[PDB]
Amino acid sequence: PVMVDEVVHCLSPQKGQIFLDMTFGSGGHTKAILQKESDIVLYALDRDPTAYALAEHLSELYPKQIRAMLGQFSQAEALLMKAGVQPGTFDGVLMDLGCSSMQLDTPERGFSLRKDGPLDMRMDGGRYPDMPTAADVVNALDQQALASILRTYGEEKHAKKIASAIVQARSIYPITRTQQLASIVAGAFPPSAIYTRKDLLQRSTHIATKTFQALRIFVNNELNELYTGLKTAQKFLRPGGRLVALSFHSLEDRIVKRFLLGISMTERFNLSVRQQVMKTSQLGSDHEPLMWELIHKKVLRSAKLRAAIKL
Ligand SMILES: C[S@@+](CC[C@H](N)C(=O)[O-])C[C@H]1O[C@@H](n2cnc3c(N)ncnc32)[C@H](O)[C@@H]1O
Repeated sequence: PVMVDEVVHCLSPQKGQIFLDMTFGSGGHTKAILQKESDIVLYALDRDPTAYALAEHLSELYPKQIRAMLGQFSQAEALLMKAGVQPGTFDGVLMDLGCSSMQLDTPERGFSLRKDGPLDMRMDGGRYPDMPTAADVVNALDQQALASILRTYGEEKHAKKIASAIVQARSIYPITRTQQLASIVAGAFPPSAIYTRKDLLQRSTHIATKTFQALRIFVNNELNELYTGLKTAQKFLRPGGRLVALSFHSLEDRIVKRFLLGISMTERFNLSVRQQVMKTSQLGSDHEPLMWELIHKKVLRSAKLRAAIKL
């Protein structure tokens, strides 16, 4: 788990306090919080069934403390209200964004470039069987739409040629597997551009990394989810409570940053139907009183920790 010591330090859990871990994952951070101070109450949320079941298991060892919840950031306000949690309650809220170890290390879920699997990439697992997969997306969207997703969400300078390769490839055989898609991405580049470039095979610099990241953000609606989750975090924090967020990508970091600065960002309800249908989101992009005390910004890894005290 990322920056566990710093997370627990920034949260500073004390006796009698109440916490929300919005990204329970494998439970790494929640367990570290409990080891620091066990006389707490902690709501453990995740959109992934696999993570939620680990939170339920943990609640069997810590029945006084843990309340496990299955849901998206966008569902968290409803979940908390139905659980009786009032606004202004939490001493701390944690958001460790992105993928869990379970999502990355289970080839069948289709998140990673190491091992081949179905091009699934849905964080919700089997919860929403009609939720579009990454395979659905690359097989259905026209060339301009795919290029826009890669450019906007992946910040992929080569979005057009990669999109062109995807559309050419799918006309031969549908794109259904992660390594199949990675090979298609690499195929967009002439040999002289990539020959003997071992970095383009390395874990975090793989030639298909940005493409996979763009598809993950789109498939899981991560930018709108994040903004909604941050607003919910602020509403349910009490004054003096701490928000701690870990970002790993330029767009989500910019969203957290602007949120903590009190800068307004795009609400979908303010976009015309045409805009919501035909354009990619500008959340986190360059040209899209005091509520916080900003108490930490630290980096390791793409990791960036931002912590703030609600005023
Ligand atoms: C980086 S892992 C968190 C790891 C965790 N802190 C630990 O120690 O194991 C991110 C988790 O947040 C969840 N997640 C990502 N976006 C979400 C969203 N919009 N709503 C609810 N859960 C989300 C993922 O399913 C994943 O389990």
